[PDB]
Amino acid sequence: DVGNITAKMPTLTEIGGRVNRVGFKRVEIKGKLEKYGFFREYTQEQLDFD
Amino acid sequence: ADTFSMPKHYGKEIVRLHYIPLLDDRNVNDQGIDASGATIANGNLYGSSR
Repeated sequence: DVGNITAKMPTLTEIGGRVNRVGFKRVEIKGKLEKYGFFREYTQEQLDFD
Repeated sequence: ADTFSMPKHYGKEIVRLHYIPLLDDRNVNDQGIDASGATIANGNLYGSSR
């Protein structure tokens, strides 16, 4: 918005002083891990007689 | 008797063939032609009667 930006501009005067301070920040990003698996069974007769 | 061995991939059952020689009472068929034509019932020569 033009009006808001114009109203919140960091104007400076002749005297100076502590008039326009700023600050910064940082954030975190996370991950994950997991395990999967599966199995099967059979008998010897199935292998030998098929 | 002498033991006989089976192969692997052929199941759990066995089979064999018997050939039933000609002049036997078990040789029942419909291929009997008499000495003067005139097709008949028994396909074997006088069966096994003695």
